[PDB]
Amino acid sequence: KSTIVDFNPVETSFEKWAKPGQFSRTLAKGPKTTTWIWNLHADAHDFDIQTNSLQEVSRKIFSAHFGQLAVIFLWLSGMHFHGAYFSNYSAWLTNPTSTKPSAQIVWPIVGQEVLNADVGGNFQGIQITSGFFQLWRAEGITSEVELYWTAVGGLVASFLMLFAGWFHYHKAAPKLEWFQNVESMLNHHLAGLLGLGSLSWAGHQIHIALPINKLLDLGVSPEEIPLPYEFILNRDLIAQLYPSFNKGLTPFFTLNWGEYSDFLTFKGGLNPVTGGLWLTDTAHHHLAIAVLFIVAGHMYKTNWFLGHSIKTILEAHKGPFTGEGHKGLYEVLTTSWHAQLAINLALFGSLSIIVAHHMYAMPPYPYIAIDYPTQLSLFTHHVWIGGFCIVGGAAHGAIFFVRDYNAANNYNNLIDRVIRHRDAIISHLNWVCIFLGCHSFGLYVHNDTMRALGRSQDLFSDNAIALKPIFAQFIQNLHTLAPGSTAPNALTTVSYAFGGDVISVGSKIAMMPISLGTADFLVHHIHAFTIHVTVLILLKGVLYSRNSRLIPDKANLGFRFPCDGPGRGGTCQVSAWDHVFLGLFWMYNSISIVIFHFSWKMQSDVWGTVSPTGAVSHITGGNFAQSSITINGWLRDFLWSQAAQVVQSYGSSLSAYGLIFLGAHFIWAFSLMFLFSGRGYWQELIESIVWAHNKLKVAPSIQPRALSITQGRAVGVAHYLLGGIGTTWAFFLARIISV
Amino acid sequence: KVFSKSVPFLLKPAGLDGMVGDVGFDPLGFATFIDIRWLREAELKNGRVAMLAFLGFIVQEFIRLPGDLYSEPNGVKAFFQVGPQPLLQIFLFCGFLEFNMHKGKLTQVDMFEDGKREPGNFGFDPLGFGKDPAKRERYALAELKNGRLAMIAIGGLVHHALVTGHATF
Amino acid sequence: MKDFLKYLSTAPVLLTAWLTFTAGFVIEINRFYPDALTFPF
Amino acid sequence: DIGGLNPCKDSEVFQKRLAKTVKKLENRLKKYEEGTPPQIAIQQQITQTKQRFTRYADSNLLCGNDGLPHLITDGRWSHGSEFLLPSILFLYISGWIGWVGRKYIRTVGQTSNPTEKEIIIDVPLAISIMTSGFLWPFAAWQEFLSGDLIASDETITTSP
Amino acid sequence: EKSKAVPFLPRPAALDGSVVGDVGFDPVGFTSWLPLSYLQEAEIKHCRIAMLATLGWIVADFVHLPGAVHEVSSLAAHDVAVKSGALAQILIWTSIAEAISVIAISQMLEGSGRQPGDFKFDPLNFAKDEKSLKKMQLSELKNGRLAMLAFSGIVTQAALTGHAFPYM
Amino acid sequence: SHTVKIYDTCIGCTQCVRACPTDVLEMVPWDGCKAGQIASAPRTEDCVGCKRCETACPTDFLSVRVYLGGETTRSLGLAY
Ligand code: CLA
Ligand code: CLA
Ligand code: CLA
Ligand code: CLA
Ligand SMILES: CC(/C=C/C=C(C)/C=C/[C@@]12O[C@]1(C)C[C@@H](O)CC2(C)C)=C\C=C\C=C(C)\C=C\C=C(C)\C=C\[C@@]12O[C@]1(C)C[C@@H](O)CC2(C)C
Ligand SMILES: CC(/C=C/C=C(C)/C=C/[C@@]12O[C@]1(C)C[C@@H](O)CC2(C)C)=C\C=C\C=C(C)\C=C\C=C(C)\C=C\[C@@]12O[C@]1(C)C[C@@H](O)CC2(C)C
Ligand SMILES: CC1=C(C/C=C(\C)CCC[C@H](C)CCC[C@H](C)CCCC(C)C)C(=O)c2ccccc2C1=O
Ligand code: SF4
Repeated sequence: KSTIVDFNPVETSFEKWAKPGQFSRTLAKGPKTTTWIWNLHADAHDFDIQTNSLQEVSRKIFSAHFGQLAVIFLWLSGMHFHGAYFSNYSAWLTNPTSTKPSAQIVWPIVGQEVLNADVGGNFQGIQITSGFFQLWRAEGITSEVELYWTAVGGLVASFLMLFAGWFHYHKAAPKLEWFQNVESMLNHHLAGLLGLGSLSWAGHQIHIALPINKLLDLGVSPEEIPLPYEFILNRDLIAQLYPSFNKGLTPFFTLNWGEYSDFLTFKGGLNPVTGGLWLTDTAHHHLAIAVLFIVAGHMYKTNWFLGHSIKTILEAHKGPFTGEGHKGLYEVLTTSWHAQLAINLALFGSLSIIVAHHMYAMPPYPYIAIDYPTQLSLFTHHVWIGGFCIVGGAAHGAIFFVRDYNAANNYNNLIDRVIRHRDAIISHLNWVCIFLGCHSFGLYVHNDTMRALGRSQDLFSDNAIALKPIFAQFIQNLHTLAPGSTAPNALTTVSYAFGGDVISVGSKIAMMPISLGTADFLVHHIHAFTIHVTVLILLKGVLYSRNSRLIPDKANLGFRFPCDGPGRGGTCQVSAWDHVFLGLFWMYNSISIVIFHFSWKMQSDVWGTVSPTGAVSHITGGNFAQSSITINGWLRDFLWSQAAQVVQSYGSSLSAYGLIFLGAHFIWAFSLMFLFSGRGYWQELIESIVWAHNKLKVAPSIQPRALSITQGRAVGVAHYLLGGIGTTWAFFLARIISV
Repeated sequence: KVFSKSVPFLLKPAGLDGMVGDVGFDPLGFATFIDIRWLREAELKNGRVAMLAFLGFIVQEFIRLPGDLYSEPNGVKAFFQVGPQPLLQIFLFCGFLEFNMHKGKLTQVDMFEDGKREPGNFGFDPLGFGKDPAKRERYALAELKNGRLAMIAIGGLVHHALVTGHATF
Repeated sequence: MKDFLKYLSTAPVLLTAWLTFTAGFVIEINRFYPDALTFPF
Repeated sequence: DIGGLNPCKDSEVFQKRLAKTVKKLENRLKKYEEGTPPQIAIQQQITQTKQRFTRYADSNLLCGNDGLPHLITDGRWSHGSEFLLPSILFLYISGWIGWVGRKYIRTVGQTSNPTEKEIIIDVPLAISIMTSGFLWPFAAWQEFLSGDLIASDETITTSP
Repeated sequence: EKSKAVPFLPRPAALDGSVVGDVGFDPVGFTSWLPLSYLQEAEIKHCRIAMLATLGWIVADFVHLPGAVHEVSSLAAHDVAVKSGALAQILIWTSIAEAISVIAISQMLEGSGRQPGDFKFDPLNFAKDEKSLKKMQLSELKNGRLAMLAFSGIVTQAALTGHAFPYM
Repeated sequence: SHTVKIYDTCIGCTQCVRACPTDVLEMVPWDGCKAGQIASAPRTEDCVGCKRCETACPTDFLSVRVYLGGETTRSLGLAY
């Protein structure tokens, strides 16, 4: 009878497994039409409509989190197992600059063995662009046995998380008060999870990754490198590489932290041997992060007369312009899972995009900057994940507004005041979007039409009307001057992208000053415009989710509904879901432009080879500066030019990329059937098909119905995203692996 | 609880009661989700085919027919040397037999739909063995046991020919 | 094991098992007799 | 011969294709070492390529001017193994599938809960029906004769 | 209260007295969330398997079957037997026995009355009444636990030091 | 303004009237059904055409039918 958990709440039985739709009150009666099948999967994780108790929803969410973490652990275990058994990691360790990472071999069936490429190191397989080899090398993993043991540990951890989810749904489910301890949860997630994870990783780096990687960079082969445990039992194997361990932990406890400058450095730049960040800098960074997060975890009052109450902090932040201020926000975020999901997903996607930027900007792994496929894939993948997560955060903000928003509890607070002037916000955001689009894109079109008319001096180019990004160049200058002036204890700039020397590893450029000209001005304003339009769609969905001048009772129709009818001139897509659908489209557009800008700019003005005398030759040859300013330039010198490797991949080991290119084109075009058409035509065609089936006595008892309007839109957008992202995926991968 | 006589640590399977080979052997409960009459018909036919095929092995390796085609002591290699023409005639003759012996109703859903069909009872008894009902049950049990033994032995002989290649001897 | 067998009798599990078996015997036919453009006979 | 094509056994471009593929595979084989699994895999690729080309040559296959086997599907039994025999095989298999599906639909359509037995299949009855589809050509031309294959006027029709 | 084995720990609350080899040893409470019959069946299966395994390991390091394939130590016999297909036959027949076991354990858990580990295999008697059966069940459990620990030690020592039957 | 017609298949279940967002339909006495009531459309000038009325109709092919016609600031749902 614990005060935090309920014991044996749900019986572990297979009876409900044999009753599909048991969770829903409407679906429990059984299918009558094929719409029931689709409704079954669309409501599976909508725990809000399955129970009327916040406690039950919270417990379901907790167990679902455990299942998700078990799935993630299984995926990581699979990655490590493939590295251990079906990879050339050992060969890549001895030749990182000449062996391509491969960790998946393809069975010899139907002639598909051509996919096993010549990745080097007496190996055949698919080249890997996830950068696991570089990460494992940065971890100090020098043998495939360690990868096998990490895979075994991942399997054990996945089983543990599965057992935890089962235990906390069926044997000991926490109570609502336990879930609502946001102060305790924040304290623990900030100190324990974040800070202690940073501290543990700093310890691992210092004791395992720092010596092993230093020996690897010195040229010591992985076979004669001591086993990682020997660096702990023997204080002399690590004190030779870093002659500060001879003093032990006495400098730490005597506040003489200057003695540890051997392995806790602040250098900046990149390791000249590997092209990645100095691992001493990384260990010092993780140590500082650990201390900062542990300190930050002692902020909120949990169980003693010590710390802050988030309710008292929010309620004190009022103002003349904001009425009641943040009063009621604590109740909103402690009684609505959707609001927490909105905030967490938005910040999580933004964090993913920031991670993507800082990855290539400052390569943190050895021999990852010179693996161009890995860098391109990591950036594009993380930016895509960030965009999807941001759209999801907007969607769940809209869901909270529709479902969990209480008008009485939010009288004259920030949420109320935002809804009260939603018109002004949306109208000014509309004006900003029109201004930004007009300018950015019409400058592009003006360049295109001036070039087409033979007026080269009328373009918005560097040798013409020039739009120099002076503000960004000022920041670039400030960073390259930071070491010794504003960061006096730095030896080198944080990233060579801001300026400095060309860093090359094995005649391949790792990082180099990224010059910003009029071409970068236009593409940056294109980014701003696309982001603003996506924000416009999502914010219009969130703010007008409850009511509008069209439908004053839109909240009574729910978050997900197709329309209110053909009246009022037509009330299609007025939902808030139909705004997360359009916003998904615009996020695809924005992220596609972002990754295109990254790919072309890097290939044209960063990546390449360096001659022995210091001459820099890039992959494309600097065509970004003069040919990325017109739409015809993007079509020809980027799309047409770099699509050559994809279309000429047939018969080679990259033929799978051409096949996926074609299939993604097919899927993207397939989406337009659902996006352009309507439900009535398909229902009436199914009518004649059903007539034929009845004529042959083969009409199913479950009456076949065309997909609902909302499901038709969902299928269309899912296929559109899959096709477009897969086309860009195949194009990028084939292009950057070939060259 | 009764518990099976064959598998003594398992409960007695259902649906086998009035049969001529009941020793309570059905751990997987195949008689619960498959018609017992169809199962006995299939067991009897498989057994009879296996008995004929085992006798065919032993005779083929010994006697054989005159001709270049019929000159392989190994049954597995004889299946290939004989060619498709003699085998397809056997296939068509067996099909004709199947059609005429079951009188049209050949499938799992069609056979035993009207009942009045003892499993495995084609009425084939020209030599008259089986007029006395006292020995009829013993003959049925002997046929079942010989059929099962011949299924095991037919598999054994076929796989011996595959792993060695010469003959059975 | 009365409701577990009923769960295995659901449409998704049965379709997954049948399609896995189908792809399996197709792939194995194409392994043992590869590159079959015409009928073997 | 038929349509101006020539047998692949006498098509020079066919042998040129075989030689070029084998040469590419051998050049790939040259860059690996000893009896290592990559060399074994490439050698198996070469052997399979040679076997496939030899089988296509000795298969009554007509090759065009590009040295690729062309299919003669006008209906002649001479090239009957290209389309006609696979056509019969597919017709048998697909008729089997359709027949067992229709039989299952009509069988569980006369029970108390027909819709339940469509998401939760009656595996015993399903297995019973599925193995009975080998007689689908005979069953179809025994149910059409009895009028049990086609509905007449209980089928629904739209307003016009 | 105050289980017999660990006198300072409470009784596991699922093992009162009515099981052979029940000294109340369950400190981590495995019986609190798993069926007792299931755990008993697993323990008895482990006991029998490890008894056979210990005897086989010790004997095969002394006596070898005729043939060159059977001329390896028990430590290296796994990779040789799997290649020759010797372990494939054992796998096939063990899988058959274990499918019948799936049926048996399911029936035992859903009623029936079959005691855990009771396959009724008893050609000789060796157990005529309840008392003899209980004593022999206790002997089987104790010998099986001892053999499980013994096989564990044998394998660990042989892997550590590639020695013959004395694995010291 | 749109046109709304009521047909004698009306069962007087009132679901159309309580679904109209602009108070177009009302229940009036009748003798053609058990409930003794039939829907009426006396305020079609306020009809917006959202067709919520016939989404709540349980009769087989509807008893209230909305025919979209000429547009008005009331029928277009214009707050401006
Ligand atoms: C220092 C203590 C601590 C630590 C380390 C964590 C760590 C975590 N919590 Mg958590 N939590 C804590 C205290 C702590 N919590 C307290 C005091 C409360 C009550 C207010 C909660 C309430 C809470 C909820 C409601 C949820 C989490 C979730 C999570 C996970 C976030 C997912 C993630 O980042 O993946 C990082 C993953 C890893 C690093 C993998 C290794 C982590 C393992 C599992 C250690 C977990 C520590 C655990 C608390 C120890 C208890 C053991 C048990 C025998 C008592 C993460 C594993 C979320 C989640 O995913 O649910 C499962 C979630 O929904 N926590
Ligand atoms: C942490 C992440 C997270 C979480 C927990 C949720 C959770 C939820 N969301 Mg949500 N969402 C997210 C991210 C997340 N979402 C993101 C990133 C987006 C932007 C795309 C959305 C957009 C969104 C909408 C628009 C809606 C939800 C809804 C819901 C609720 C019901 C979900 C459900 O039943 O789906 C069950 C799961 C499915 C139906 C799976 C569908 C399969 C997907 C679409 C295809 C995946 C393809 C995959 C990549 C493989 C393709 C490869 C190909 C080759 C085969 C639930 C509370 C719905 C709701 O009513 O909320 C109350 C709703 O209307 N969400
Ligand atoms: C190439 C196709 C295309 C184009 C041009 C646009 C253009 C636009 N969309 Mg978009 N959209 C598209 C495809 C496209 N969309 C698709 C496929 C979808 C489906 C998901 C959407 C969904 C969508 C939504 C949901 C929203 C937009 C919005 C916008 C507008 C953003 C404001 C802006 O930049 O206006 C400026 C106009 C342009 C940049 C177009 C070119 C104008 C030129 C360059 C300058 C002026 C030329 C001059 C006047 C010509 C005069 C001569 C002539 C008379 C002969 C803009 C009109 C948002 C909106 O309403 O605006 C705020 C919005 O909310 N779109
Ligand atoms: C866990 C049980 C087990 C397992 C997995 C093995 C496995 C192995 N033994 Mg072994 N063995 C066992 C028990 C076991 N033994 C016992 C109990 C004895 C004592 C009689 C022996 C005596 C023995 C000898 C003398 C030799 C092996 C050898 C070998 C290796 C290859 C040949 C072979 O399978 O043995 C063949 C096994 C036998 C000839 C005797 C087995 C007698 C069985 C175990 C007792 C009856 C149990 C019953 C049949 C259970 C029915 C199972 C049920 C599912 C139907 C192989 C690694 C050979 C080798 O290569 O040595 C390195 C070898 O020369 N074993
Ligand atoms: C004998 C047998 C079963 C016999 C049972 C008999 C007779 C008794 C039956 C009856 O009493 C019952 C039960 C009940 C009665 O009402 C009926 C009768 C009839 C009275 C099964 C054999 C079963 C035999 C089996 C399973 C053999 C498997 C062999 C394998 C797998 C060999 C593999 C290899 O050869 C390869 C493939 C390649 C090599 O290089 C490597 C290896 C590994 C050696
Ligand atoms: C495995 C097997 C039987 C296994 C039996 C087992 C395990 C029995 C175990 C038990 O009994 C015991 C031990 C004790 C009992 O108390 C309990 C049980 C449990 C009941 C039979 C295989 C039986 C296998 C059989 C019958 C295979 C026959 C194959 C034929 C005819 C092949 C013909 C071809 O191969 C050629 C010739 C040329 C090819 O190219 C074309 C074709 C046509 C494919
Ligand atoms: C075609 C179409 C239908 C009909 C589509 C239906 C009935 C979907 C049928 C799906 C089948 C029955 C199952 C899926 C079969 C696929 C082969 C499985 C997917 C492939 C896997 C690899 C995922 C609509 O209902 C519809 C509604 C609104 C707007 C546009 C449309 C629309 O375009
Ligand atoms: S059906 Fe399509 S068009 Fe007709 S109302 Fe609903 S959404 Fe608007």
